Amino acid sequence: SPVRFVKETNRAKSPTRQSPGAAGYDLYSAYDYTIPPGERQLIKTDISMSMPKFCYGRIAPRSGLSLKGIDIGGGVIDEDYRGNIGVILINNGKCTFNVNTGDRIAQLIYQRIYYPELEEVQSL
Amino acid sequence: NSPVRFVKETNRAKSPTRQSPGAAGYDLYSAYDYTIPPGERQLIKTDISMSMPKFCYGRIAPRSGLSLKGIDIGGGVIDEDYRGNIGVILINNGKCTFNVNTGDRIAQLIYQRIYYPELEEVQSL
Amino acid sequence: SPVRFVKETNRAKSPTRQSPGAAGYDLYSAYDYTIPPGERQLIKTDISMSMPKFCYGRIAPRSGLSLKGIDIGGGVIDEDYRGNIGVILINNGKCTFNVNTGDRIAQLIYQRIYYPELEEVQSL
Ligand SMILES: O=c1ccn([C@H]2C[C@H](O)[C@@H](COP(=O)(O)OP(=O)(O)O)O2)c(=O)[nH]1
Ligand SMILES: O=c1ccn([C@H]2C[C@H](O)[C@@H](COP(=O)(O)OP(=O)(O)O)O2)c(=O)[nH]1
Ligand SMILES: O=c1ccn([C@H]2C[C@H](O)[C@@H](COP(=O)(O)OP(=O)(O)O)O2)c(=O)[nH]1
Ligand SMILES: [Cl-]
Ligand SMILES: [Mg+2]
Repeated sequence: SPVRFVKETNRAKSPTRQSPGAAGYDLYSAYDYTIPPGERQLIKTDISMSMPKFCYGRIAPRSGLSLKGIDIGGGVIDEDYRGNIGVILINNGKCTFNVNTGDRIAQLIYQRIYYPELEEVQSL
Repeated sequence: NSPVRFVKETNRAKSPTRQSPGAAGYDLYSAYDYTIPPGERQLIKTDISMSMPKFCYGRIAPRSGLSLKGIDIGGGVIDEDYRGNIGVILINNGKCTFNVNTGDRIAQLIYQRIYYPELEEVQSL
Repeated sequence: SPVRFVKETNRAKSPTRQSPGAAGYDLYSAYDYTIPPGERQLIKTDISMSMPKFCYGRIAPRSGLSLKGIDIGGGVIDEDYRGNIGVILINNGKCTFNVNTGDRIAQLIYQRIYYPELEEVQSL
C-alpha cells in the first residue's frame, strides 16, 4: 500500500530513506534560496503526495541544521494535502543561510494520529 | 473509538473543530483578547478542557498561515491525564505586533498516538 | 517490548513518567551548562536506548520552561539511534539560562509512526 508521489518539476528529488530505523524520509530543496539571519523562507520541494490514512506528515528538523540555528516552522502536512510540500526553514542563527537545489532540508515523518468525535459535557 | 469529552469553562470557549475529514488537527480558538509584541510569547487561554484519549497526547501544532507570518508554538504537550484549561503559547517571531482577538484560531490540536513502554536499565545494548 | 537503556556515566538519571497519564519520560542534564539569550546548546543526558519498533522518540518541551522562553531544537531520536541522547535547548528568553547537573530539561515521547513505501507516479 505505497504512498504515491508526483514531481511537479524535474528539479524535485524523490524523498530518500537510508536505514530501517530512520524516523522518516529526507526532503530536498527544488530551488536556490538565501535566508538572512532572523528571517524565514518557504522552501519548495516540488513533491506532492497522496498521504496515508489516519496519519499526518510532520516536517521535522535535521539535527545538523538545528545545531546551526536552523529551525522548522509550521510543518503539519495533512492527510488530504495534494499540493506542493513546503518546508519553512527558520534561520535563528547569526549568519545568512544558503539553500541550494538538491540540499537536504528536513525529514518527513508519517505520524500516526487519532480522529475522535468530540462531544461537550457539563463536567469531566 | 468513543468520543472525546470536553468542557467549555466559560461561554467564550469554542468547540475544537476539524476543518475537513482529512485534516490532521482540531482548531483551537482564543477565548480572550491579547496583544503580543515582537520577540515575545503569550499563554493564550482556550477555556477548553478535555478528557484526553488513551495512549495519546494532544500536540498543540501551528497553523501554516501564522507560521509564515512568524508565529510559532511553544510547549504544546497536552498529557492524557491533563484536566485543566488548555493553553497555547504563541511566540511572535515576526517584526510587528501580533493581535489576538477572541474567537481567532491560534493553533491546531493533533491527537498523536504514543507508547508507554517500561524502561529497563542495562549494562550494554 | 521494554526499552533497554544505558547510563554512559553515573551522572545520568533514569528517565521516568511523572504520572500514568503523562506523555513523556523526563530527561535530565548530566552536566552543567550556561545558555546566553538568543543562543542554543546541545545538552547531554548520558542515556542511550534501544528504541521501540515503528516509533521515534521526540524531544519535547517542558511547559514551565517554555513559558520562560526555553524551546527545543532538533529532537528527532530515530529508532536505530544507539548514541548519547542530546537535548537542544534554545534560550529565546531575555536573560542567561542556567542548567545544573540533574536538572529536568525536556521529556521524551515515544511517538508511533508509519514506514510506508514510496512510488513515483505521473498523477495522484
Ligand atoms: O510547513 C508547512 C505547513 C503546511 N503545509 C501545507 C500542508 C497543509 O495541509 C497546508 C495548510 O494550508 P492552509 O489551508 O493555509 O491551512 P492553515 O489554516 O493551517 O494555514 O499547507 C506545508 O506544505 N508546509
Ligand atoms: O503549551 C502548553 C503546554 C502544557 N499545557 C498543559 C497541559 C499539560 O498536561 C500540562 C503540563 O504541566 P506540568 O506537567 O505541570 O508542567 P511541566 O511540563 O513543566 O512539567 O500543562 C498547556 O495547556 N499548554
Ligand atoms: O536533538 C537531537 C537530535 C538528534 N539526535 C540524535 C538522534 C538522531 O537519530 C541522530 C541524527 O543525527 P544525524 O542523522 O547524524 O544528523 P542529521 O539529522 O543532520 O542527518 O542524532 C539527538 O540526540 N538529539
Ligand atoms: Cl510531533
Ligand atoms: Mg511534568
